[PDB]
Amino acid sequence: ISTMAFNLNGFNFNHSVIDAKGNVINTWADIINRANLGMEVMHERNAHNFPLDLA
Amino acid sequence: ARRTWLGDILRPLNSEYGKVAPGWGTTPLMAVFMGLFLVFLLIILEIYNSTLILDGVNVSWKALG
Amino acid sequence: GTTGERPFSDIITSVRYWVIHSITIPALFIAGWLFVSTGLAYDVFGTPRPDSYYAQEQRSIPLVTDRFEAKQQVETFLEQLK
Amino acid sequence: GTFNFMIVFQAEHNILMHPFHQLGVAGVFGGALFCAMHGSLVTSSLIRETTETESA
Amino acid sequence: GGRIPLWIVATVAGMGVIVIVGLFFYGAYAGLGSSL
Amino acid sequence: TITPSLKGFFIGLLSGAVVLGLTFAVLIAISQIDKVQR
Amino acid sequence: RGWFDILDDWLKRDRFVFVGWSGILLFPCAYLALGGWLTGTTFVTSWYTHGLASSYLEGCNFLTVAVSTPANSMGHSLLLLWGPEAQGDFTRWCQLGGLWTFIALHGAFGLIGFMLRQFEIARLVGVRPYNAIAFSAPIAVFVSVFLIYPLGQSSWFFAPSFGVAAIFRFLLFFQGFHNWTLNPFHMMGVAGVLGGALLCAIHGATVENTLFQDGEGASTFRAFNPTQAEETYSMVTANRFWSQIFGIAFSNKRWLHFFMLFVPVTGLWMSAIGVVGLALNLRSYDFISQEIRAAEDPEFETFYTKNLLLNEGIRAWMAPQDQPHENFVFPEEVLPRGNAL
Amino acid sequence: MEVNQLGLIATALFVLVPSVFLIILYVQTESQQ
Amino acid sequence: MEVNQLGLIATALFVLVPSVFLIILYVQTESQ
Amino acid sequence: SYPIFTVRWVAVHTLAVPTIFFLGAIAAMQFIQR
Amino acid sequence: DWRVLVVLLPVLLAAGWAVRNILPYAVKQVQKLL
Amino acid sequence: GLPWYRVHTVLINDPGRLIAAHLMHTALVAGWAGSMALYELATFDPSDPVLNPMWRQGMFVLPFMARLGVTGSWSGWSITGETGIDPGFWSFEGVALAHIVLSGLLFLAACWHWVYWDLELFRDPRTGEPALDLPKMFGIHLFLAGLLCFGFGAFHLTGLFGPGMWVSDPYGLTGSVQPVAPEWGPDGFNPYNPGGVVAHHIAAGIVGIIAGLFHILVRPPQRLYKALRMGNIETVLSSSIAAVFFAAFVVAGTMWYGSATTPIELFGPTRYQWDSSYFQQEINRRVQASLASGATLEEAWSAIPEKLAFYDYIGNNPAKGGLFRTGPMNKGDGIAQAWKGHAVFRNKEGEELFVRRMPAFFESFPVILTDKNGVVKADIPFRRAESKYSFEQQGVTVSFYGGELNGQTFTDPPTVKSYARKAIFGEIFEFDTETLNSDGIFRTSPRGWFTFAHAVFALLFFFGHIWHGARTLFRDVFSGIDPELSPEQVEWGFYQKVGDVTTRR
Amino acid sequence: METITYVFIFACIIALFFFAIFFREPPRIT
Amino acid sequence: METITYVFIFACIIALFFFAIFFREPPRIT
Amino acid sequence: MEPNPNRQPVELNRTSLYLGLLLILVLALLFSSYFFN
Ligand code: CLA
Ligand code: CLA
Ligand code: CLA
Ligand code: CLA
Ligand SMILES: C=Cc1c(C)c2cc3nc(c4c5[nH]c(cc6nc(cc1[nH]2)C(C)=C6CC)c(C)c5C(=O)[C@@H]4C(=O)OC)[C@@H](CCC(=O)OC/C=C(\C)CCC[C@H](C)CCC[C@H](C)CCCC(C)C)[C@@H]3C
Ligand SMILES: CCCCCCCCCCCCCCCC(=O)OC[C@H](COP(=O)(O)OC[C@@H](O)CO)OC(=O)CCCCCCCCCCCCCCC
Ligand SMILES: CC1=C(/C=C/C(C)=C/C=C/C(C)=C/C=C/C=C(C)/C=C/C=C(C)/C=C/C2=C(C)CCCC2(C)C)C(C)(C)CCC1
Ligand SMILES: CC1=C(/C=C/C(C)=C/C=C/C(C)=C/C=C/C=C(C)/C=C/C=C(C)/C=C/C2=C(C)CCCC2(C)C)C(C)(C)CCC1
Ligand SMILES: CCCCCCCCCCCCCCCCCC(=O)O
Ligand code: OEX
Ligand SMILES: [Cl-]
Ligand SMILES: [Cl-]
Ligand SMILES: [Fe+2]
Repeated sequence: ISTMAFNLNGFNFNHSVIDAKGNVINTWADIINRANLGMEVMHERNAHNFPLDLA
Repeated sequence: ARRTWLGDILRPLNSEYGKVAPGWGTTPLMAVFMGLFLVFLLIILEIYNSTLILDGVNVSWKALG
Repeated sequence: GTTGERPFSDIITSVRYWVIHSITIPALFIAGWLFVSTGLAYDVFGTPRPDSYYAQEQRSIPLVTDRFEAKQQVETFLEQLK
Repeated sequence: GTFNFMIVFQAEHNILMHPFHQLGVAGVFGGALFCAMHGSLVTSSLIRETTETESA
Repeated sequence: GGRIPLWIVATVAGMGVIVIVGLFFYGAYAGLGSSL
Repeated sequence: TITPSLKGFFIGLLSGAVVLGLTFAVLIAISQIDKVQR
Repeated sequence: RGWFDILDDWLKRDRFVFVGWSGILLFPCAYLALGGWLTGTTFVTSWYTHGLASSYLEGCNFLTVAVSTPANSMGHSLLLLWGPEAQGDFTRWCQLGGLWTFIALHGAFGLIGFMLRQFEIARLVGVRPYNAIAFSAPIAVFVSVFLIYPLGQSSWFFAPSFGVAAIFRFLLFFQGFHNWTLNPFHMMGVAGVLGGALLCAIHGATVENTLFQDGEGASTFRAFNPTQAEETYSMVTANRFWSQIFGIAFSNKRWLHFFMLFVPVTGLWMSAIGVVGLALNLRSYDFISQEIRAAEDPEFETFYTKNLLLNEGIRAWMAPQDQPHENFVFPEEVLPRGNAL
Repeated sequence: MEVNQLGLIATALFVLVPSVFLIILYVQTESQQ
Repeated sequence: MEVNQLGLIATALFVLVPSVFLIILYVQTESQ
Repeated sequence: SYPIFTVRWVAVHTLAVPTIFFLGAIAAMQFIQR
Repeated sequence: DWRVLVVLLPVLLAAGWAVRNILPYAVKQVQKLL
Repeated sequence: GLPWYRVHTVLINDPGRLIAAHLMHTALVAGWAGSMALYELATFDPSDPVLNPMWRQGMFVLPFMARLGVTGSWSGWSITGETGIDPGFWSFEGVALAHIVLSGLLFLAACWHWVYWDLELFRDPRTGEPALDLPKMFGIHLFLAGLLCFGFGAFHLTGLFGPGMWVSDPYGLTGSVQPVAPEWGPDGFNPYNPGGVVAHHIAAGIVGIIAGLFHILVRPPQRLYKALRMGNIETVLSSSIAAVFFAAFVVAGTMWYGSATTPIELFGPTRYQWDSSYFQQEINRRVQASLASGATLEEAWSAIPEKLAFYDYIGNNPAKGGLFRTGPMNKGDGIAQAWKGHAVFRNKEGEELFVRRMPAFFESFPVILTDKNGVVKADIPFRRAESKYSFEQQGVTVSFYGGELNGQTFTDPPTVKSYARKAIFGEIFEFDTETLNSDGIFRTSPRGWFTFAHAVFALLFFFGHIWHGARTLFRDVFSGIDPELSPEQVEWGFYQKVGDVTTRR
Repeated sequence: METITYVFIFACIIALFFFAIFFREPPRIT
Repeated sequence: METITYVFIFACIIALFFFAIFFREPPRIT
Repeated sequence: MEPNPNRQPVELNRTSLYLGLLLILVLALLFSSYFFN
């Protein structure tokens, strides 16, 4: 918690697997990411005016 | 202890406490029926599971007509 | 104290031990290696190769949607790459 | 409020994919394991000092 | 019996692990699973 | 009549019997050779 | 002096790895559960059941590999190798998710095996069977979560998949769909697991800091002998410390160690119960009185309403890719989103 | 708030019955001594 | 019948509290 | 005089043999390219 | 197919090599079993 | 003193007072059944078995009396909706009454057996000590069980001397109590075949008679007597608990998946019927069949019995409830009054659109309208600003066929949206929310509540099996291990065989 | 009524703390 | 709920009669 | 007829009273919110 305080975050394997053409091949990490997205977009739903939640 | 009419009549049915047949007795026969009962439960489970499918056995509500 | 098996620290500091295992350990390593480098692992287990998750102009998952035809469904999808 | 903090933490930091939270889970799972183990091993080897009508 | 000394067996095994796991982290950045 | 899945059932059932009997044959064998001295 | 007794003689010989009668069940099943997991995570895809890569062979790492659940369309099929789905074909068996049932079911009989082994060894060595009793909590968790829960749902597909990140997805699924953090059976489980770790640390720390000086070395570990009669640390001084520090202390070594069994075992049993409820979607999802107020009063807001907005986001943003058999198509305009994000 | 009216009595009995059971047993333990 | 909702708790406690008092007094009488 | 082939011998090799083989397969994998 | 013997050859050669280095003392052990 | 968790161990060597306590337990349980029934009779509304059946009213024992042939009240009503019946003495009320009289009688016997605990029947004639010959007792009780099991199947279920049991058609429309002929062939293991239930009880009834007779006459082998501690009554409690949690898992399962003994008119639909659109398929099958024969849309849907339509509604899905959402289903969505009719959505180009149905996992679900091929053509947008598919833009209308709103069409967008919001639940009903002050949130059916209880009790009883089994096999060290257990018996090597002192090296 | 109930229970727990600490069975040695 | 309450209290009284009569303190001559 | 030999005293020490009251009060505190709902 103390080091995620300075935004050194958990491993990101979002789109780490792609196929011979370049298609993304989802893994369980990308499914985690869909859940993380739904938390992100909803939290403090009136509080963000700009596109990145930088803190 | 108190004797009662009904007690005197049932007495023989609670009078062989501790009596055993020697050695292994019927254990091999018990084992056989255990084995048959397991396969029997296997079949029943797998029919319900639709892992075992049988002619004329439609495991659905539509087996009421 | 002991159940009469030969102690491990006696075995792995022993010369006979390493005489056998300097062969058996690399050979196994190379066997597993060849299992993959030959492509055999792919075919045994059915794992897609990087070029065979999708067909060229496809972006649908070839998802099994039937229980008892499921084996047939997979085979259908696999033909749609050949 | 606690749960709100931990859901938002996951969205902003992916804490579950962070190895220090994984060690924390191993610290807490393992602690509960070894708590039970130790309690059960000691309880298992209590020396008979009592009758079956009294708490050991 | 006790010829090959234990400290040496430990060091060589040890480096053999470091090498295998090294290769596994190298492959996180190369080839399949590298995002590239 | 004997459907394909009833066939697999017996296949599954014979395989289990084999694995189980094979297992116990070996265990009885070894136990007979390597007895405890009393 | 017949064959059964001779085999008994041999199964119960004192050797490096004890076997026992329970070993016949345990060791095959444990080794196969464990080999199935290692095999699947190294070589087997989840492409046809989940639309997911899930093996080292496909490019996954230790955190993202998994043996994933069968497709939803399999229902609760046992998925035997010789069954009507795979029809004896090993390759298709792997591709349909047969390794999941393989691991789950061999795993369950191995867990039985293991607890029978704790019973068997306890009886031979002459001790009371409490370690076996305690292990009932791990079994309750395993069966309720990996078996009872998907059996109340539509299919094995919604069971946990055997994998690190896959289990993380299961955590988040339960938040968004079941509001499981609100469930008091989870809360009692949390208290038992966190209470266990506390008790583990505080008991170790106490013993180590009320040691009797029994040797002359700065390393105090040497000054113990497992056959000494005497207690190796002062219960009297430990009791005084905690009484003065915390108000109350243990005074009975037996109660102490029983309570260390009791606390985490009971917590795990409680969490198993709540998962049995969730098998039926019998969730502690809402507080009715809160919803009635909030529906009528748009200035009313609690951490409880804020968390359901997050749940609603989780459901809509993850369901299409997490439940592919459902063909969810959510146009952009229907996704719940706050401002800007 | 529109709460389940029976929540009160459920909670009162939930507390009272098992507590009273323990108090009864404690007091008669003390009078043995 | 639109009766008083607190009537139940009032009756319930009315019985319970004094009955429990008596039962406590009685059990510790017998155990000495 | 110690025996060579024991129940211990089997437990050990029952795990070590596939492990080394699996480590070999996984090392090859680091050189697969898409 | 052919890939199966390629994979399997190092496994046989490995076990063949161990069989020949150990055989003398494996014989002895077996004899001691009564 | 005894710890509190051990007070009932004073009965272990006291067969009479053990019988007394089993009698009191049986009294309390009989007493509960009668009390519960009388409460349900006092709360049950029998006036509409179509939209307010028992299983919407939180009825729990009413379905169990009905299942075995009790269907009428002394008040003149029956659960099938027949009126002016005369059930005889074996009405719901008379069943309740009997259980209360039984409970009274069991209470008095319990007092007699408590007082006259010291009966010579319970003493062993040789030693004079209390002793129960548990192996013979098993044979006796098993022989009894088999007689009862046989008679239940041969007379009650067949209707030979009895009412039969609840049977219905596949869609739960026409249920009633009927005699059932045994199914002796392999379909008698089909859980959905009622004849199998008959055959089971006859066949297993004979096997228990034969097995009981064996267990009366044949003594247990010495090996098994010792192994299983057959002079110890706690070994019976251990095995009995195992059989009971086995039994509880089976009845939870068949309650959840459904079988011939858990019909949907007594317990409600199953979640799988929602999962597989079971009732929707039958309804569509019927409407098509009406249309092929030249009926109009209005006529094809008006022929759909309201009872079938009400099954095709998620609020009757037992997997839509919550743990602390208490009471009957009616307390939530209300008392159903009328099918409103089948809603048909179309867009401005006249294409039929289909509301995507809510799945049971989702507390909330968006409103998405698809064409026959699954292409999104309308929704209710969240963010309005870049919406493409609003009802307002696509000109979505709703038209009703059958039911209350038959022949009515609606075009104002907020009304059209209101119906599409209900259409995700399936078929649309008018509900009375005022009478019970319904809060609008889905509750589970007695099918749900029964499964939850029995699955939970089964799991808990597993620990009970483990506990009492441990206690039976380890009775000799319950109070602690031997204070003269020497370190040679736990240290490695000394004994070739673990714990066996005859194998010292 | 629910606020009163919640606070009442919490208050009983605090009173119990006081008796548990200052009116405990005193631990006595040997 | 009030019907149940009235009947409950009445039922408790009938049980008390039973115990009051059949489990009285036996009167004895000292 | 002899009086019953199997009767035993029961005990609850003061520490068990405290522990049990704490258990009940905390359980009430946890579940009461779900009973009011
Ligand atoms: C104690 C060891 C043990 C146990 C408990 C299990 C248990 C199981 N295994 Mg595993 N398995 C084991 C060892 C074990 N296995 C071993 C050693 C191997 C390697 C060979 C495997 C390989 C394996 C595979 C490959 C698969 C399983 C599967 C299964 C499941 C189905 C078993 C079944 O239906 O059997 C049916 C058979 C029996 C229950 C045996 C009953 C035999 C009775 C006693 C006698 C009946 C009479 C007999 C047939 C007479 C012969 C007649 C003949 C002359 C014609 C079950 C969870 C399947 C699975 O996991 O599905 C997902 C699966 O696909 N197992
Ligand atoms: C403060 C944080 C916290 C804490 C302490 C807990 C504590 C707990 N959670 Mg909760 N959880 C939390 C937050 C937390 N949770 C949050 C925020 C969420 C999101 C909603 C969840 C979601 C969640 C879910 C979804 C589930 C839990 C479960 C559990 C329990 C897990 C029991 C256990 O150890 O299972 C570990 C597994 C076992 C004990 C089973 C058997 C294990 C066998 C013995 C393995 C043997 C391994 C074998 C030797 C091979 C190993 C080799 C291999 C590793 C290589 C426990 C009560 C589970 C639960 O309630 O289950 C009943 C569950 O399903 N949690
Ligand atoms: C197997 C048991 C069983 C089942 C399945 C049912 C089922 C049902 N009953 Mg019935 N009932 C039963 C037993 C049962 N009943 C008994 C024994 C009684 C006498 C008390 C009644 C009295 C009764 C009445 C008076 C009413 C019902 C009603 C109902 C319906 C709604 C139930 C509801 O809201 O649940 C709500 C359930 C809960 C909120 C779950 C409680 C969870 C407990 C409190 C958790 C405890 C945890 C524990 C303390 C932790 C300790 C562990 C550890 C730390 C040591 C439903 C069909 C209602 C109805 O609709 O009837 C027409 C109704 O009004 N029942
Ligand atoms: C047929 C079922 C059955 C029977 C007859 C017994 C009988 C017994 N048990 Mg076992 N037991 C069972 C099931 C059973 N148990 C199950 C399912 C479990 C797991 C929960 C246990 C766990 C268990 C443990 C862990 C212990 C016993 C002990 C005992 C003995 C003393 C019990 C006592 O004095 O309680 C006295 C209990 C009380 C005064 C209060 C208990 C009230 C509880 C907390 C909650 C309320 C229960 C509720 C009112 C009604 C039941 C609801 C529902 C089941 C119908 C006694 C021989 C004890 C023993 O071995 O002594 C040597 C012991 O330590 N039992
Ligand atoms: C994740 C948490 C967790 C793990 C990993 C774990 C692990 C273990 N606990 C054991 C014991 C215990 N656990 C106990 C209390 C607890 N255990 C807990 C939590 C856990 N316990 C908790 C919280 C408690 C407190 C109540 C006790 C009291 C004991 C023991 O006595 C026992 C022990 O000896 O500890 C030293 C061991 C049993 C060995 C065994 O059965 O071998 C045989 C192996 C078998 C049968 C294989 C099972 C396979 C499983 C069920 C399915 C497949 C799993 C895959 C292979 C791996 C999946 C990995 C992905 C999901 C990421 C094992 C080390
Ligand atoms: C600076 C001051 C420090 C602040 C002091 C605060 C007091 C907190 C301590 C608890 C007092 C009550 C102990 C109860 C009962 C008590 O008196 O038991 C005392 C008991 C004494 O054990 P002995 O070993 O003496 O007993 C052995 C035999 O008597 C067995 O019968 O100790 C334990 O069992 C401790 C383990 C339970 C410890 C439980 C602590 C949990 C506290 C958390 C509760 C929080 C809920 C709050 C929600 C609102
Ligand atoms: C499934 C199946 C089966 C079985 C199989 C098996 C049983 C297998 C096994 C397998 C195996 C058995 C595997 C193994 C593997 C292993 C591995 C893969 C390992 C690895 C490891 C590692 C990597 C580690 C490392 C490290 C680190 C990282 C850090 C710490 C330290 C160390 C060094 C340890 C059969 C045939 C019956 C048939 C059916 C199917
Ligand atoms: C004496 C007599 C009589 C009378 C009788 C009576 C009047 C009866 C009553 C009885 C009754 C009327 C009974 C009832 C009872 C009930 C019960 C027994 C209940 C129980 C309960 C419980 C057990 C519960 C639990 C729970 C809860 C509370 C919560 C939730 C969960 C549970 C479920 C766990 C007559 C006239 C016949 C004649 C002569 C003799
Ligand atoms: C109780 C122990 C049970 C042991 C189970 C081991 C089963 C052994 C695996 C045998 C699998 C062979 C199936 C492949 C052939 C099936 C062909 C077919 O379906 O007709
Ligand atoms: O505040 Mn609480 O939460 Ca950390 O990011 Mn930015 O900010 Mn707010 O949003 Mn996401
Ligand atoms: Cl928020
Ligand atoms: Cl901003
Ligand atoms: Fe300790």
